Amino acid sequence: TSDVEERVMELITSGDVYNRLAKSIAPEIYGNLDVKKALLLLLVGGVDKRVGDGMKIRGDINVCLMGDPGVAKSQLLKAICKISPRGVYTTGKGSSGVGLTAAVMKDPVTDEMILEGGALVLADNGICCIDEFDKMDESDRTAIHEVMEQQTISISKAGINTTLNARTSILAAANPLYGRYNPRLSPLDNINLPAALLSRFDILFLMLDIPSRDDDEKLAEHVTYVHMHNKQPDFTPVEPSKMREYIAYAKTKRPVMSEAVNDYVVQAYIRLRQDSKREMDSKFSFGQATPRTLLGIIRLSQALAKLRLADMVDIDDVEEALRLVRVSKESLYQE
Amino acid sequence: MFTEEEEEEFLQLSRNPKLYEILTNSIAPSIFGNEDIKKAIVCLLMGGSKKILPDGMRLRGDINVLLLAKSQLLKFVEKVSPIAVYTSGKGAAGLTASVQRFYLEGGAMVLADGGVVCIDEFDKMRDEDRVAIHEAMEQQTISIAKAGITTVLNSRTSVLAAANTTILSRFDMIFIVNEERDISIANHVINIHTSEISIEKMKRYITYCRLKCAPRLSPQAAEKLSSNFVTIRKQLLINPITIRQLEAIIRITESLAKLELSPIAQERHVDEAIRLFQAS
Amino acid sequence: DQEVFLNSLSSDEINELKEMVKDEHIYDKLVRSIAPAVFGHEAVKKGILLQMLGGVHKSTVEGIKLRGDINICVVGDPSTSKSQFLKYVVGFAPRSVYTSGKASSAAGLTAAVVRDEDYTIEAGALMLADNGICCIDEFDKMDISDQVAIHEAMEQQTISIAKAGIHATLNARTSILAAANPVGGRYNRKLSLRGNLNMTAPIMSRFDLFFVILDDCNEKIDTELASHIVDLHMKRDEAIEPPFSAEQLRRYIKYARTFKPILTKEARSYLVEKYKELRKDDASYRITVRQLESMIRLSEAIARANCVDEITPSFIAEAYDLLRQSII
Amino acid sequence: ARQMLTDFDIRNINKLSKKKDIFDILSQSLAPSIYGHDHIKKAILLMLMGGVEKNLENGSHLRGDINILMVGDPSTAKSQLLRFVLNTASLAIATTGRGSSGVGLTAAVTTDERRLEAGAMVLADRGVVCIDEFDKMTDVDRVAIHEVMEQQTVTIAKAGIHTTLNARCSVIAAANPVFGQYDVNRDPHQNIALPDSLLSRFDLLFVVTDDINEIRDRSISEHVLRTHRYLPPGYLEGEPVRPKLVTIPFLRKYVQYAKERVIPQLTQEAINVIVKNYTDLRNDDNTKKSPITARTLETLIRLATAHAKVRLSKTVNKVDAKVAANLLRFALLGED
Amino acid sequence: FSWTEEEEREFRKISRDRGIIDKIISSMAPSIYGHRDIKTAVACSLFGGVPKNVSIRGDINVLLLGDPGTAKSQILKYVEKTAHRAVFATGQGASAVGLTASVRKDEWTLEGGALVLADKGVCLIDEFDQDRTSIHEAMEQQSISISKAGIVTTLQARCSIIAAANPNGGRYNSTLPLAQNVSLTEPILSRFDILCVVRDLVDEEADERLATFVVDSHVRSHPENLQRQRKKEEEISPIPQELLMKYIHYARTKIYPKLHQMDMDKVSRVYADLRRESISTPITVRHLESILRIAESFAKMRLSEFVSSYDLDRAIKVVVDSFVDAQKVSVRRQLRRSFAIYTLGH
Amino acid sequence: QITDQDLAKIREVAAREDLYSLLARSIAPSIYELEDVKKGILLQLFGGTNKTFTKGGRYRGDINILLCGDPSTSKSQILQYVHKITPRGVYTSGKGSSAVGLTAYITRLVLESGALVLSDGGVCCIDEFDKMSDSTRSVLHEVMEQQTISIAKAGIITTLNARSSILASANPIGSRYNPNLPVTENIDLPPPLLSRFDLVYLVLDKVDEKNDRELAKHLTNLYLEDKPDVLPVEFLTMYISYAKEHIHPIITEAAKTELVRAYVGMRKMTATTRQLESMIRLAEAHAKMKLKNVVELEDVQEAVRLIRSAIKDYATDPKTGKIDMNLVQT
DNA sequence: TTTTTTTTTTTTTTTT
Ligand SMILES: Nc1ncnc2c1ncn2[C@@H]1O[C@H](COP(=O)(O)OP(=O)(O)NP(=O)(O)O)[C@@H](O)[C@H]1O
Ligand SMILES: Nc1ncnc2c1ncn2[C@@H]1O[C@H](COP(=O)(O)OP(=O)(O)NP(=O)(O)O)[C@@H](O)[C@H]1O
Ligand SMILES: [Mg+2]
Ligand SMILES: [Mg+2]
Ligand SMILES: [Mg+2]
Ligand SMILES: [Mg+2]
Ligand SMILES: [Mg+2]
Repeated sequence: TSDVEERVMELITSGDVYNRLAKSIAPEIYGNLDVKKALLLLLVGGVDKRVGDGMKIRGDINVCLMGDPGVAKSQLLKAICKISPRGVYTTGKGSSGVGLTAAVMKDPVTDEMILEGGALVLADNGICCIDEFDKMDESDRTAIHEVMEQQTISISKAGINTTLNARTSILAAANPLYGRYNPRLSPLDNINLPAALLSRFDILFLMLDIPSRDDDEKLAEHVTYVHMHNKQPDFTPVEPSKMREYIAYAKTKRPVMSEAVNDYVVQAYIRLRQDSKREMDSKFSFGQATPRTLLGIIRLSQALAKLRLADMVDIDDVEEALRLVRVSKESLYQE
Repeated sequence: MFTEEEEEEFLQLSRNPKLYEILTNSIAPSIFGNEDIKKAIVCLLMGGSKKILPDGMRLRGDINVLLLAKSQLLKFVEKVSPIAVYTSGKGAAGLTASVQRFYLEGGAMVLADGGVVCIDEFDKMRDEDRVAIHEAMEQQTISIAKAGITTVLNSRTSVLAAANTTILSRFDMIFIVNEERDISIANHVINIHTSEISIEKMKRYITYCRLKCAPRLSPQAAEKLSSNFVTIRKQLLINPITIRQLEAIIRITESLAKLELSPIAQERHVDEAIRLFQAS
Repeated sequence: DQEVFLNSLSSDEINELKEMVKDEHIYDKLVRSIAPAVFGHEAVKKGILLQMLGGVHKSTVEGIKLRGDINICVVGDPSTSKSQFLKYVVGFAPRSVYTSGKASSAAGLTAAVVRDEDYTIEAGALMLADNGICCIDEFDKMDISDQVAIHEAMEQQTISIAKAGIHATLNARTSILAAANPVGGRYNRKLSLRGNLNMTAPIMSRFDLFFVILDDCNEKIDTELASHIVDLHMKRDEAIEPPFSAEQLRRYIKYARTFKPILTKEARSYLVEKYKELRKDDASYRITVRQLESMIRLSEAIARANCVDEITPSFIAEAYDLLRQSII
Repeated sequence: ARQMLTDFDIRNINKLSKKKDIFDILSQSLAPSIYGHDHIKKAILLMLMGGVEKNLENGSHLRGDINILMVGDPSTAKSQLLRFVLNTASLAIATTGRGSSGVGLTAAVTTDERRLEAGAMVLADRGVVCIDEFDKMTDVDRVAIHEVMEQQTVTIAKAGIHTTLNARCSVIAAANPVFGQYDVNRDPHQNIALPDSLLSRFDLLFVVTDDINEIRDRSISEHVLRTHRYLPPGYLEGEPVRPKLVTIPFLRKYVQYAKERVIPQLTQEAINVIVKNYTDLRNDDNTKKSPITARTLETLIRLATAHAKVRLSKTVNKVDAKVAANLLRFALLGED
Repeated sequence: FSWTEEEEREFRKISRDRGIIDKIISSMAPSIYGHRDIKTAVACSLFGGVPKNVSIRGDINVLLLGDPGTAKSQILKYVEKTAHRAVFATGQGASAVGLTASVRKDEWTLEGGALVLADKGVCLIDEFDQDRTSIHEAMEQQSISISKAGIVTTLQARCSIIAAANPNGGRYNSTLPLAQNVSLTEPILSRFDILCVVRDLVDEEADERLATFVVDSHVRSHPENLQRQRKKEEEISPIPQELLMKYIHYARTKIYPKLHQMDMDKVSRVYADLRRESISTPITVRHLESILRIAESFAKMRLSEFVSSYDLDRAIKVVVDSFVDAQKVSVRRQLRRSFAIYTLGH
Repeated sequence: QITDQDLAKIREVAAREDLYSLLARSIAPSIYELEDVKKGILLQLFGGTNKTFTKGGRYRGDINILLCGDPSTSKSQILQYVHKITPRGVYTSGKGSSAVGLTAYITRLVLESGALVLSDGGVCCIDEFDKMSDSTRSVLHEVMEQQTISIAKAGIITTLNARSSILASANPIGSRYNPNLPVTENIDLPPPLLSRFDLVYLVLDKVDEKNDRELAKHLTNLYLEDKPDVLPVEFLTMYISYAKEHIHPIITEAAKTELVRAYVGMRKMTATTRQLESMIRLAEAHAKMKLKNVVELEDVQEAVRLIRSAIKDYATDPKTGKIDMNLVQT
């Protein structure tokens, strides 16, 4: 409404909204700016696209944080759960793939069975935070391939034969195999996700807890402040209800592509698949790049074009979208 | 329940200077030899003493023993005790505690209380397996947090075991091991078909001790035991025995004084205690 | 009884039967006539026929019952028409009933405890088809808790209800025709039949005939077989050409069921020797005493197929041969 | 159980808190029947005081509660010392590793239309949970504990039930190493089967061991033999039942007063010692009993806040931080 | 069923040291060849021992293992037709409720199951888990207990049990001990008064001798075939099957045999001897009471109230060799080399 | 219902030389290449002929298809296209289903239809078939082979008519196709079920920059407008529904020589008896699609060629059963 | 104020 616009115009004209918004996600957590700069794109999302030829493609963005223990994976999932207008939390061990997806209840009365939506149904037009995704049983984890790409759900049990509309975004969190990342093994041996599941993530941040005499001093000087005061240490954020009032405006803008940008994202996909062809050398392999990842660049670049409130995507938004996919992997290579 | 017309006989047993051996002679009496074995059954019938300390700590009064036709001793135990239970784990109810449909079951450890449970190939017993006996037999306690069930189950009871690793931790002492016997035994069976004390006295005597006496170590018994336990550890070091065993010695030393109805234990008891323990 | 049936037929129904009873080649024509859509496997076809003719189900002076039924299992590597037999037989025999071994239960196959105005017993397949053919498809996929529901009730006959307070018992005189794949999905020529099929050995021991099928690679067979399959799709039921029509054939089978064949002393004297050969050739697992009784049964059924009141050693040679072939 | 305080008892608690080495008076008065594990009993006292739970205005939670694991040789009072904490915490729930399944340990759905049933960690929601033989849990059970120890809420998504339950307990746990006895000639991650993600949740990891030494074994043996000579005050020789130390009902009153009526704020003077320790503890190369994560910084902040509670202090001072750092370095590195 | 005033006299008349026992053992399921050892037992299990009170069982329980198609299954079905009362319970076909007891409205009540329809006579059962554990409770003293519908009570059984087993989910096997061929706990196996195992030893001239017998029974059983029935009893038993349902009963129910203590010293001398070499590479009072039960049983079998030494020799024979099967491949020859003067060294 | 003007359009279209490619590119316009996958799923919509023998059994045009392949290859999206186009049907997944709910449920005592029985006379689409339990896969054997279900449970002992063509989507045992393992060990379905399908596809994500220059330049091209030759679907579904009931192709004797010769040439090299029964049903579907009442050599050649291409049989080594990745699309 | 299978899906602990 025009009174909402009389608020967000102060933020827009104050400027640099993309970096302010990303820093404002969990000011309680130090650093991880590149990762906040991705989880923010998971709030605005890309564009859902029906084709007049009867096909439809996903607008929800999926993101994976893979990393060492005690790095604020979970502390950060629980923040997006409060910031988003509709998010829900869940965990790997506490969850059946059934109660995560939807379930057939036997005897509520009269011994006749009925269908009840799981956490991914509640996350209708919202978020599901799947915490400790590693410790989920593979028969339970393979239940989400169905929802991460094709949007819908389907069930055929005990006289109930049904679909559920179930449109939702996934924010998973996990630790590598053997509890912490091991440089002796490949990135894939550490990640330990099957390739069709890995394919469904628009980004995999490989975030790591490498010690440093400077960087751990900078961390503790922040964190001790947040115990000495409830405040963040030192910049000023936007409060959640003002953030939602911006993001829910941005989510309306449906930014279309343009030809000189299409021509550029094509070249970037060839270079990524050529790299995947040559760099199957285990110490460097993140698996093979695929058409789901081309759509990953499209969605991540449309999300950036919403946040700047654009009419159409521009090349300045593609060179940034490619950066997040890069920096995710480079967090290992930089060591 | 005892009165003046009955307990003065228990004062007469308590006076006799060969008392302990009179009990060995009257335990599974058909089974020849086996002297230190029958002695252990006695001490398990007598027990040490329960204590509750000023800091809320509790100290276990119950002995446990490991044995290696001797089934007749464990059978005889489910006769002579004030309270007892005989099972290998034939059960098929679990020995310890086990979960069903959810709801609980108390096993033979739970079902025994004061008194005794006795178990014949404790080796081949694996019916709610050895992990559950480590709590049950050491702690007097079985614990469960399964299928929304939460409870503590008491298990305030003695264990006698026979067998044939881990459970040599939990058992306090260890022991092992003619034909004319068989001819007499068969003649007993045939005659169904076609000192000299007994259960009638001995069960009632045991419960009278159990209720009316709970000894303390004299200071001079502590001097003997402390000096002994480090002498054991010095030899063990230069060539394990640990406080888990030292406490067992103490329990034994109490039960050996308890037989006399003596209010205090002395070198007299310590010497048969550490001697019986050296039969490890 | 034969008189009741021969009073039931008309003179013109009998005058058709009269000539096929007269004919010499009749037993080889009957075998050629079963399941006309299936090519080769004459041994199987011959098996099925002898099942429909049954044996003399009989009881000793000792009150024990000696079984007359014949139990056929067809085991095979895939795409070999083991199912086409079952579907032919259900579509032909009197009191037939078909059943998948997967989509079925220990109740639905035997006796079911149910309720109506208190508890009551309902029929499963072995009740809706005594004096008839109980097919069992996919028997290898049957629940192990339920393969044993049949073990109960083939050597010992006698379904025995001891549950839901309704202690009760049923005769269930019935003949099983059971298809299966070998485990892993193709026949492991190198294994025993045990472990080619995972079943309970006692259940396997009291089957009369295991026709193992192999997809024989021979080109002179497959050039014919392919032409046979294309002819069925090209010109349908004009391409099948049996010696007898099904309604002509059932009159013969129903007639033959009314003889009760008898052993010659030659036939006895031959049978003991054919048991010796079988047993010597396992020097144990598939030649128990049950295979003797099966050989009697089969010789009676052949004698019925010939419409003869007495067992000729010729038929025992013919019965023994089916048992030999079953070994592969 | 709950104590009721009075104007007399509150005088005695306040005047006692003035004493120069009060943390040593109280830590010796826990389980005095248990000999010489002095540094374990010090950490238990801080576990009973807890810390300070912070919740930020954006809903972001910060844990307030100590968790302890002690791992060791057989027959070491490692078990016996849990069996004591259970009888001196205000609210305590007992369990063991094999005595547990991860659902019965946390929460389990039940058919009643269906309900969620509270498990052992959802009980004790402001108390303590004691786990013995922790190592005998399967990893399929130990994944249940991972959710609770940092986030302090159980959450379920089974059979159409979806919920969070609060679970703000402290855990104290005990274990054997893989080899029965601790193999001191081998690395800790090879003696201890547990993953770094679980060892990162325990604030203090006490490796405790039997070691044969004449004066040690003597002094212990004398301790227990004195113990086995106790008399309940009204009883007599051979009749069955039925340098200061505080009497434990007073200790429990002290813990209750401190846990209710003081909420320490960090001085920057303490923060400099917390930071100096965290950065050098994590960056020096000497082998630790478990890897030093960014959870360990929080352990220092909580142990110093818990000691300031023992000291009945409105502010955490350099003295508290120095005791917290010495206790943490004893646990993670080795004896001083 | 039962005998009458002429048959009374006939019984003590046909009672003869000329093998009245033997004509009985020969007569168990006459249409099964060989396997006289199993016939020996089934005779004892029919005739039973005598129970004595204070706790001694008279019932003689038996188990039949074997390598299949061996007429263990059918010798049970012969007993249902031969014992006075006896109940046949297919081992897969029963609920544990159906073995035990069940509850229904009339107002509310209880009624009994298969182990309650058994009473001194013989339960017939097969196919060796809570079902199985009910037998583990019933073995000790012949009584169930229940707590259903708040009705805390016993129910008596006091019955013998005949049991058949297929071992191993397959063949029987000589390698390993008998104890291992079946999923049965040793208390079971101690309390069975005999265990028998049957093998397919493929001797060609034994096989010949089945088949002669078998096919002849097929002739004899053909509906082509009242008085010719009298020739068609055909002496396949020496005792008319018609009489055994009387003889059994008249032993059981007129004779309650008793043991001549003068000779019982030999039983004790033997029991020690047997224990000595069993222990040289395990034998119990349950193996002694088996000798004592079966010996009373055989006096029932020669219609005598006063047990005689030949019953003890027959009984010793039945019980001794059954031990020889445990461990068999290693042990047996060693056992035979001692045992041969006892089992059959008459 | 078809009017004289509608029939005139249908008869005009059937006379075109591009027809088989025109229909194939028109069943799913937004999918790039995959021409042999479209060309076989087109034939599944028409199906073969359906035949009753007065005695000797029943046989049917229900072609079963398995899309097996590595992820992000449009297996699940072709499955969406078919489910929208089929005149009746179901879409489901291998985790979403139970054996009961896939077939029929004992309700109240009464029977309720599960997914296949809800979906006779049209395509049943199973996605994620690889993730399905062996118990649920073990129910498919009779209902693919005999077009029917048989039940024997409490009260109900019965058959059901179940004339469903299955379209299955699957993913290999290691989640991306493994060229070190042989093709049968990638697919990892049991042979009695793998043999049940009429067409088996490998779709493979082979990197080829001269191809991916076109795929990305196609796929991103959708995003140039917000709501962005071929037949209109309205007419295409009509042409299929005419040909499904007004055309029934019979086998010419000139087609038999080839059907036999081809089967012998395959079975020499396994090509079990169901390969011939599938060649018949596809060769009927191709003539049916082209509006012919007779099957000919030109049709049997495509029914063969399409089977050789679908499994990449020309790229599979003649021994070992491994595949040479250089030969795949050259 | 008290129970029996048999068919079904989802949860939970128990055994090779
Ligand atoms: N001060 C003490 N120091 C050492 N041991 C003691 C002490 N006081 C009592 N104990 C004794 O030794 C045991 C203490 O060890 P405890 O904690 O119970 O076993 P644990 O170390 O957990 N061993 P375990 O259960 O076998 O792994 C008790 O059983 C007592 O017998
Ligand atoms: N010695 C024998 N004399 C006569 N018939 C025999 C003999 N041994 C076996 N049989 C026959 O072989 C079969 C034995 O069947 P059965 O008694 O059911 O075998 P079983 O092995 O005991 N069966 P089972 O317990 O189910 O495995 C019957 O057909 C008998 O007639
Ligand atoms: Mg976390
Ligand atoms: Mg078939
Ligand atoms: Mg302990
Ligand atoms: Mg038998
Ligand atoms: Mg897909």
